[PDB]
Parts: sequence; structure tokens; C-alpha cells
Amino acid sequence: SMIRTMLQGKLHRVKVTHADLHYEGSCAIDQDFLDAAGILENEAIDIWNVTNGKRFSVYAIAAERGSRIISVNGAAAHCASVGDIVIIASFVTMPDEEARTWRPNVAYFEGDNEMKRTAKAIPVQVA
Amino acid sequence: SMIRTMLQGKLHRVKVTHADLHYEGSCAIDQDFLDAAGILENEAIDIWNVTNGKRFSVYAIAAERGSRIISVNGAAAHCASVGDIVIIASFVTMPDEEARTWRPNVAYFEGDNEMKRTAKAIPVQVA
Amino acid sequence: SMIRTMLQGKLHRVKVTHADLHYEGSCAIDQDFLDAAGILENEAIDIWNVTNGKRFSVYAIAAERGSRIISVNGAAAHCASVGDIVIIASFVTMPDEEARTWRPNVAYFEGDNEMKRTAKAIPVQVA
Amino acid sequence: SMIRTMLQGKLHRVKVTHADLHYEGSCAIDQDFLDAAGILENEAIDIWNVTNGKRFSVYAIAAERGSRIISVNGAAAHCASVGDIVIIASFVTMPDEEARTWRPNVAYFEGDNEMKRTAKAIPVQVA
Amino acid sequence: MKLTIIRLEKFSDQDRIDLQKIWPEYSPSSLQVDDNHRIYAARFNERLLAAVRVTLSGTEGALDSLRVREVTRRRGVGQYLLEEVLRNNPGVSCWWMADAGVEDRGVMTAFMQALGFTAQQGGWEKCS
Amino acid sequence: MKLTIIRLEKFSDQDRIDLQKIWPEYSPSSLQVDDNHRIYAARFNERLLAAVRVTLSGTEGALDSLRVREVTRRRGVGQYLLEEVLRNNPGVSCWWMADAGVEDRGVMTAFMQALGFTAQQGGWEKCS
Amino acid sequence: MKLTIIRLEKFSDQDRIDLQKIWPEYSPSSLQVDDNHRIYAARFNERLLAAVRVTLSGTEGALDSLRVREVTRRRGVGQYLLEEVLRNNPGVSCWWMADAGVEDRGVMTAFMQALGFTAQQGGWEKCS
Amino acid sequence: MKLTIIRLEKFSDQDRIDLQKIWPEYSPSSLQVDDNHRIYAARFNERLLAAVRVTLSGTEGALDSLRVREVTRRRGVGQYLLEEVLRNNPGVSCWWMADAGVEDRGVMTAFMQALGFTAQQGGWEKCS
Ligand SMILES: CC(=O)SCCNC(=O)CCNC(=O)[C@H](O)C(C)(C)COP(=O)(O)OP(=O)(O)OC[C@H]1O[C@@H](n2cnc3c(N)ncnc32)[C@H](O)[C@@H]1OP(=O)(O)O
Ligand SMILES: CC(=O)SCCNC(=O)CCNC(=O)[C@H](O)C(C)(C)COP(=O)(O)OP(=O)(O)OC[C@H]1O[C@@H](n2cnc3c(N)ncnc32)[C@H](O)[C@@H]1OP(=O)(O)O
Ligand SMILES: CC(=O)SCCNC(=O)CCNC(=O)[C@H](O)C(C)(C)COP(=O)(O)OP(=O)(O)OC[C@H]1O[C@@H](n2cnc3c(N)ncnc32)[C@H](O)[C@@H]1OP(=O)(O)O
Ligand SMILES: CC(=O)SCCNC(=O)CCNC(=O)[C@H](O)C(C)(C)COP(=O)(O)OP(=O)(O)OC[C@H]1O[C@@H](n2cnc3c(N)ncnc32)[C@H](O)[C@@H]1OP(=O)(O)O
Ligand SMILES: [Mg+2]
Ligand SMILES: [Mg+2]
Ligand SMILES: [Mg+2]
Ligand SMILES: [Mg+2]
Repeated sequence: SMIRTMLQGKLHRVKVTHADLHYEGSCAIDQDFLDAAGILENEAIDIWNVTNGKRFSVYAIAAERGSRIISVNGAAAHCASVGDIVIIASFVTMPDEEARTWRPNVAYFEGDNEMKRTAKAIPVQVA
Repeated sequence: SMIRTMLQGKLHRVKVTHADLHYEGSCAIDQDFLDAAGILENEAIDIWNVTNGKRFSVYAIAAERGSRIISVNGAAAHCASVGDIVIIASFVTMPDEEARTWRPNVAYFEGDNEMKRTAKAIPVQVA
Repeated sequence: SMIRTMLQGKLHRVKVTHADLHYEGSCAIDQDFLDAAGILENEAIDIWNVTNGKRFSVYAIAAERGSRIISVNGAAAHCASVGDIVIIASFVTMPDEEARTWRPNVAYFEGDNEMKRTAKAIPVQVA
Repeated sequence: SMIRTMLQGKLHRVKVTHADLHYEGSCAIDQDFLDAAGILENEAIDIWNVTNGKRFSVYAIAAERGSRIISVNGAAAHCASVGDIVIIASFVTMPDEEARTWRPNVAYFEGDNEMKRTAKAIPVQVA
Repeated sequence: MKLTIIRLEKFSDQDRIDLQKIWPEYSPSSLQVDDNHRIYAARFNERLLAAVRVTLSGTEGALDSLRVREVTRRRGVGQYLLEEVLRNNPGVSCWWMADAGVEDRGVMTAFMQALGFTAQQGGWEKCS
Repeated sequence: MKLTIIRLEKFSDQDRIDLQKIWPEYSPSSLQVDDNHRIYAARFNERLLAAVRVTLSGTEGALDSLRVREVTRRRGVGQYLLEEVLRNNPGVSCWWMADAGVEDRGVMTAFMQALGFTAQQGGWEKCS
Repeated sequence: MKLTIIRLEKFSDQDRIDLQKIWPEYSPSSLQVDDNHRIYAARFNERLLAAVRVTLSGTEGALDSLRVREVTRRRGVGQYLLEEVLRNNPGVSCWWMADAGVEDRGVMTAFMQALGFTAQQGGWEKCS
Repeated sequence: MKLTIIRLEKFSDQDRIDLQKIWPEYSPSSLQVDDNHRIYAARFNERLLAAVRVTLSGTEGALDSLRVREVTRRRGVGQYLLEEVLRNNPGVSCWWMADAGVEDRGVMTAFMQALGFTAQQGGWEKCS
């Protein structure tokens, strides 16, 4: 009954395609990307912006499958601009014993949001 | 037993009616608004300020039903001013299988905090 | 099985007595104050600084009972100074049905950290 | 069924050995350090930077055992530089009755990330 | 912006691209709009998600060509669109929708019933 | 500011608006205040939420017209108001409240008992 | 940067230090690389974690000396390295890996099977 | 700063105030310190929490007057203090602590046993 908070999945280095203060507050994500990282519509997500250093939390909504959209909408549009490179993460909680064997859903992107690889682990950083 | 954090409900684009550092720290919200979004007295809430970009977390208290009050009180009054347009959100946790079918409680506002619509879903953003 | 995040208790407008970057990182709190608000040693707490507007999260440690100490230690000492007036809050999670009847542990202070009142509810803000 | 958020463990005053925006976003930590503080690969962690005052949340990945590495990678590298002194913390949730007797896993460092002491409690701060 | 139901009197180029996706079977012009022949659409984040054609004859009104983009179904768009059409035409006391072109009549029936319409031969009626 | 119990000696215009909401049956003036005829009120975020009239006769004291705004009941306002009235009048050893005007005597009794008062014929007493 | 599979044509000093850790039994030079004798490696955060030698003979290809650093095993590095070697050599229809130097043949077999290879006498084959 | 075990050779005014709280029965001076008569203390956030007197006679060493402030007991302060005293006096092979002044001998015994000491008549010994 000790419960851990674990990285569930992440979209690594996606590029923001739209950022508009007047769009409905949320981050809209291509449904294919949500599926690859295991992120649900309406789920809380953290966004870490590699371009400008800002870190903020919002919730995900769906964008049309195959659009490659990453739309930072509403008040969140203060925190990102079109063309920024961001990491989008979701966290889940589970008991300690399950956490020890947990494998997160990682998806990697290059170019104009082309998905290059999905994986279940991050390697160890060596000296 | 993997637990998700999901948007429970939100007040979309309410306007701050009062902001005072000397009032008791909290965000006081018209009880009708709390009911529409499913937000409880004493519940933790996040506030995203569309006017100034600030994002902060506090807790809700009740304001008189029908007053249309959104009062940003205490230290939080550093983060919002009268007339700012804010999104107020609450998050809940539930198991993965329930999260997949979860529908949040959304309420939309225009003008001087006139409630225009309640809904149970946010549409998909298309290209 | 929908779980809410609720205000557990708060220390309202305590004054910082010590702030030192070289002290062990934590916020040390008079044990009487911890007891009044229901805050545990080692529990995560949020601190909202009314004087300077900063909002930060740390964890509580105990200070000698009756010392009236509120010591903001380590990296947190970047966020508060001696004589600042702060609100210290802890949040718990519980099921929705319990959350509806939950009463938080509130303690109010004046002067040099003299505890004036404990309560189990915050009133409704009227027009 | 009231659930508390408790400090699980901490690395006290480790020094950042690497900080690179182009490395894969994460904080990589010597496996010996993770073991001492009870922190898991893929677990959410908070980082409090004593040198520059920044506070940010990310997730842990492993670095080679015995390397003494603390690598602040990706967008997080906006928040720390080589040679900064940081506190790295993880939080768990548990029921109130367990929280009352909980002992966190604390590890203390001096010099070039030499581990000097592990402990299960933080003392009381006296007047 | 948030989901909003609008009455379309002039079409932008973006409205034409979107209307083509909603109704690939029409090629507008072909879509004459005037006081009694109206198009209402559901707009969200600068795009049209759903549209319906309305024909008014005073106290009688007819609906045709109701379609919500498949990608955004079951999110309350269709319901809000029809609710708003009815609210914005308070003079109409009898509404008819024919079953023409409907791809799945049982889904249509369950939707229409949710909106207070009765199933009849050839379509659905709400005649308060 | 936080809930605070105050003794009202002069009324601002805001106090008059609030007192009208607490006591619509009184129209002040009509509310003479002097050393022995006191009004205590509960203030929260610049508004009065509850008030009570106190009449002092040395070691004997009387309370009337206790009302907390319905919107903010069962949040400890009434309790704090009476606690503070008693603490700020330490010379009074016997307190009386008549049952006049009380809308729900069983709720009043349970409140008064919580505050250490005994139910008697015609009201409630605390005579330490 | 993220885990990336590279073909090594020239070695930096860092590549030499890392290759020594991956293959302490080789002392390069000794590692001649040319068009048909290739080294592919897995790079992560500016370090090599795993490497394999590839010998090409047109439609036939041979793999030897596959090793992932023990510290980073069972994190998908070996799988990605071989997947990428196969994808980047689409002209090869038959691949062979001999069992030479393999420390634990049963682990190797389970890995190779996961990658579509069949166990044979003396090694593993994938001959689409 | 973090809990640190120090050897006290000179006393600040703050050390004197703290030592008075740890040992109200001593009034220092009275506390002569020299090479063989040492005081070790546990410091945390600029205050002393616990102290012990050590008397050295080469390979034999004696401990007396071990006390941790009651407010901070059972947080590992006493253990760390004695561990550090032993580690910083590696020439001593036999340690003695008499049971003099101990308020609760059963708690003392359980502590001393946790630190590797054996209970004897009149005190505790660790004679590696
Ligand atoms: C050229 C031409 O256009 S010809 C006309 C062609 N049109 C068609 O073929 C219709 C194609 N279908 C659609 O466009 C849509 O599916 C519609 C209009 C039927 C429904 O629109 P939606 O936006 O998906 O419906 P909405 O989410 O508002 O549903 C409201 C209610 O209707 C009912 N409903 C909707 N879809 C369904 C379904 N698939 N099954 C059962 N009930 C349903 C439910 O009661 C629902 O409420 P709930 O979700 O709270 O349970
Ligand atoms: C002109 C004139 O004014 S004439 C006088 C007219 N006055 C009236 O008719 C009284 C109208 N009622 C009220 O104003 C209020 O309901 C009061 C004064 C009775 C109680 O004030 P409140 O602020 O709601 O009470 P408060 O929250 O301080 O309650 C303290 C305790 O009293 C008891 N109590 C209060 N309300 C109730 C209730 N409805 N049922 C049962 N017990 C109750 C409980 O023990 C409670 O403690 P708890 O919540 O820890 O259980
Ligand atoms: C000079 C010379 O180099 S001579 C050659 C010497 N080489 C050797 O002795 C090989 C030493 N071993 C290794 O280098 C590695 O253990 C390898 C290459 C066998 C596997 O590399 P890894 O990066 O650990 O494997 P990877 O994580 O990609 O595994 C992929 C799949 O293989 C299988 N597999 C890998 N390791 C194991 C294991 N220990 N047990 C069972 N199955 C395994 C699993 O199916 C796994 O998929 P899963 O994790 O989803 O279950
Ligand atoms: C003038 C003079 O000073 S004369 C000398 C007077 N001294 C006394 O009377 C001693 C007064 N007591 C004390 O000062 C303290 O209680 C001490 C020294 C006995 C223990 O110091 P503490 O800092 O509380 O002990 P610490 O937390 O390091 O305990 C280490 C271990 O000892 C044991 N222990 C300590 N206290 C207790 C206890 N009350 N009950 C059982 N076991 C205990 C446990 O094994 C514990 O390890 P754990 O917590 O992992 O279970
Ligand atoms: Mg819909
Ligand atoms: Mg009340
Ligand atoms: Mg691997
Ligand atoms: Mg101790």
C-alpha cells in the first residue's frame, strides 16, 4: 500500500504546430500520438518546452488522426509558440511492487512530427 | 490498479470579480458554478489565467449562490486581478479502465459570468 | 472509486521566524502547529507567501514544541524571508463520497505566531 | 481511506555533473544513489536547486553504478548547471495510519558526490 | 474557440474546404442560402465539425443533410447543433427530418429520440 | 479577512445593507446601541454573516435575535459568535436567551446545548 | 541524445574508449572497416552502449561480436541495434550469426528468436 | 546544516546555552576538556541536540553522561553520535559505559545493544 508515481509515457521532441490563446484551453494531440504514448483524452499531462525552458501542466484532448497536430491552446499558449520542441508526459500511480517492473510507453519524433520509434524503456546513461 | 489523473471538470473563461490580498486565502466560487463543474468546497483546484499567463493551484471555497462571484483571495491575489479571464479546473484519480470512459463536467461562460452551456465532452480538433 | 484531492488543513498567516539556505532543506514547524492543522512530520506541504507572492512545495519537519518556529530551510530559503507571512497547507486524497462531508483542520494566527483559533470549516463568501 | 503524501526519500546536496539540453530529457542518477534513497528508475522526482533557487519536477533514469553521475538532461537543463548543488526528492502516498510511522530514506553527500551517511529520520529543529 | 453553433450566410474559403469534408456529395455553389433555406454549422477551434440544412415554411420546418464528422462523434456536437437550431427558430412548432441519405437508421433514431423527436414512417417528427 | 467577531458601535453603509439581510424584520435606526445594549456580529471578507443583540444588567445578560445567514450555516459561525460574546463579557455569570422568533426550536436547542446552555421553559440558560 | 543506431566509419577518441569497454578482447586497430566489413553501434547521451560487426557478401550477411554493456541490458538496446542493422541492409536475404564467444547461449537464443531468427547448429539464421 | 557530530574544544555562547539544556546538572566550567577528556556533540541547524563525555586511556575508553534532548529522541541522533565517537577513536579496543545517572536502564540497554555493546554488571561494554 505504498503508492509510487511513475512515468506512464511520453512524446519525445514533438514540435508545436499551433498555439492560439483563443482556442479552447487544452493541448490537442494527434490520436495516433496519444495511442503510441498511452495518453488518454482528458488525462492530465505535463509539457516541458526544450526551446524556451517553460514547464507547465494541462490536460490532453484529441486531434484528428493523422494530422500530426500538437496544438497548445488557451492560457497554455502563453507558454509555447509554433515550432517549439516539447516533451509531453503523463504520470500514473501504482503500488510499489508493480512500479519496480513498470515499463513506460515512449514514442520518439523527428522532423515534422514523424514518429520514428516506440519503446518500453530508456537506457542507462554511462560514463 | 494503474491509476490515472483525469480532468474532473472545468469553468471555462470565467471572469475574476474580486481579488484581495487581505481576504482569506482561497478562491471563492458561486455555488451554482461549483455544482455545474462538479467542484467541491475544500477541493484542490488549478487556475490558468488567460489574461496574464499565470498558472497556480489553490483550493475552492463557496460563494453565495447566484452572486456570480469568482474571488481570488489571499496570496493568490498576486496572480490575478479583477476582470482577468481564468479557467478553473479540478482533477480526480481513477483506475485506468474507468478513465477510458470518463466524461468531465464542463461549464462555459460569457459576459459577466453568465453560464451559457454545460457539457460532458470536448470535441476533437481537426485540421 | 473516483478520488478527490481535498485541503486537509492549513496554518493561516504564520510568520517565518528563520530562513537559512544552509539549514537542512525542509520547513520546520512548531509541533503544536502541526498538531492543530493535522500536518505530519515528513508530509508534503504547499507554502503560499502573502508577502512576496511566491508559491512552492516542500515537506514538513518538526520544531520544538512551544518555540513558535516556522523555519524555511535549504533551497526553500530562496522563496521566503524572515518576517514573511505565509499560508502552509496540506492536501489529502479520499473517495468522492467522503470528500463531500470532509472538514479540514484550520488554525489561525496573529502577532508573533500566537494561535488564536482552530476551526473545521471556512465560511461562505457573500455579496 | 484518507491518503497522505509523504517524503519517500531524498538525495541531500548532490552536485550536478552534467547538464545538456541535447541529452534525453530526464535526470540520470548513479544507481547506488537511487538505491540509497529508494528512488526507482522511471519514478517522478522533484529537484530543488540550492545554487539558483529553481524548483522543477521530472523523472529519474539510471546512470552507471559507481559513476557518481547526476545528469540534468533535456529541457531540465534550463534549470541547472554543472556544479549546482541540488536536493532530489521522491514522494509516495499511503494511508494516514501508515503515514504516522513512516520513515523516509535519506542519503547525505559531500564533496564530489561522496555518500557520507544514510538515515531514516530528520531530527527536530530546536530553538 | 469553444464549440459554437453558427448560421452561415457567407462562406469563407475555409468554410468551403470544411463543408466539402462534411458533405462530399455537394459541391457549393449548389448551396443557395436565403431567408428560408439556412445552413447551421458547429464550429470548434476555427473549423466546422458538423452542419445541417434547414428549410422554413413559417410554423413548419424541415431538416436535411445532418452530419457530424466521423472523427468527432459521440461528443455532444450533433445534439448541440440541433438544440441550437430549434432554439433559434422559436416560431416553428412542427419539425420534420426525412430519413434520406442516413447511413445507419438505428443510430439516427436513437439520437433523434434523445432530442425529443418521434420516429415515424420516412423520418422523425417533433410537433409541439 | 478571516472570520472575526466584532462589537458594532457605529454602522457603515455596508453594515446597514448586511444587517438588513440578517434581520429583515428590523429597520435601524430602531437599533439603539449603548453601553448595555450591544450588537456583536461575525465578519468575513468584508461582510457581516451573523449578528446577535446583547443586553447587559451587570452579572445578568440576555441574548436575542441570534441569526446566521442561511447560506453559511453549519460552518461554525454561530458557535464562534456566541463564544466570543461570552468571552468578551466575563462579568456576566448568568445568560438567558428567550425562544422568541426562533424558526426551528429543535435546531436551536441542539446548538444551544453544544454551547453549554440548558433548555428551560421559554428559552435557554447558562448560569455558571 | 536518444538511443540511435549508427554505422561507424571513423572512430573518435571517445568511440575508442567506449569500444574498449564493449569489446575488451579487441584492440583496434585490428578493427578494419570498409564497405563490406562494417561496425554498427548504439549511441545514447554521447556514449556507445552496444556494437556488432557485420560482414556483407551481397545477398548473404554475417553478424559477429554482438554485445550490449551489461549495465544497460534488457532495455531494448540489442533489439534496436539488430533491427536497424537489418533495415539498413535490405539487399541481404540471408543472415547468419555464429555462436562464437557467446557467454550464455540460452539467453542468446531467446533474444535471437525474439528477432525472428531460428536456432541451428552452430548459430542462428534468418533467411527470408 | 545536516546532523553532524563534532568534537568540542572551545565553547561558543550558543554551545553553553545548549549544553545547559542537555546537561542541566553541570555548570561548565566544571567541563575541563583536554586531549584525553573529550566532549562530542550532535549539531543540527546551528544547535546542539545531544552530547557525551569521553575519557581516553589509550586502548581503553570510557563514556559517560550520554544524553539526547527528549524532544528529538528516536530519530537516530544517539546512534550517530556514538558511531562517530567510536569511528574517530580507532585506537580504543575496549569501551565502557557505566550505568550512572541513566534514567531508564531498559531503554539504555536496548540502545546499547543496538550499537553492539553487551550488558554487564554496572554498565555496558564493547571490547573488540
Ligand atoms: C448528405 C448528407 O449529410 S445526408 C445525411 C447523412 N447523415 C448521416 O448519415 C448521419 C451520420 N451520423 C452522424 O452524423 C452522427 O452520428 C449523429 C448526427 C447521428 C449523432 O451526432 P453525435 O455528435 O455523434 O451525437 P451526440 O454525441 O450529440 O449524441 C447525443 C445522444 O445521441 C445518442 N447517440 C448518438 N450516437 C449514438 C450511437 N452511435 N449509438 C447510440 N446512441 C447514440 C445518445 O443518446 C447520445 O447521448 P449520450 O452520448 O449522452 O449517450
Ligand atoms: C429577528 C431574529 O433574528 S429572531 C431570532 C431568529 N433566529 C433563528 O430563527 C435561528 C436561525 N438559525 C440560525 O441562525 C443558525 O441555524 C444557528 C444560530 C441555530 C446555528 O448557527 P450555525 O452557524 O449554523 O451553527 P454552528 O455551525 O456554529 O453549529 C455549532 C453546533 O451546533 C449544532 N447545530 C447547528 N446546526 C445544527 C443543525 N441544523 N442540526 C443539528 N445540530 C446543529 C451542532 O452541534 C454544531 O456543531 P457541529 O457542526 O460540530 O456538529
Ligand atoms: C567479443 C564478443 O562480443 S563475442 C559476443 C559476446 N556476446 C555475448 O556474450 C552476448 C552478451 N549478451 C548481450 O550482449 C545481451 O544480453 C543480448 C544481446 C543477448 C540482449 O541484448 P539486450 O539489449 O539485453 O536485449 P533486449 O532488451 O533488446 O531484449 C529484446 C528481447 O530479447 C529477449 N531477451 C533479452 N534478454 C533476455 C534474458 N536475459 N532472458 C530472456 N529473454 C531475453 C526478450 O524477449 C526481450 O524482449 P522483452 O524485454 O520485451 O522481454
Ligand atoms: C548527566 C547525564 O547525562 S547522565 C546520563 C543520562 N542519560 C540518560 O538518562 C539517557 C536518556 N536517554 C537518551 O538520551 C536517549 O533516549 C538514548 C541515548 C538512550 C537513545 O538516543 P536516541 O537518539 O533516542 O536513539 P536512536 O534513535 O539513535 O536509537 C537507535 C536505536 O536504539 C534503540 N532504542 C532507542 N530508543 C529506544 C526506546 N525508547 N525503546 C526501545 N529501543 C530504543 C532502537 O533500536 C533504535 O533503533 P530504531 O529506531 O531503528 O528502532
Ligand atoms: Mg459529437
Ligand atoms: Mg456557520
Ligand atoms: Mg538493452
Ligand atoms: Mg534521535
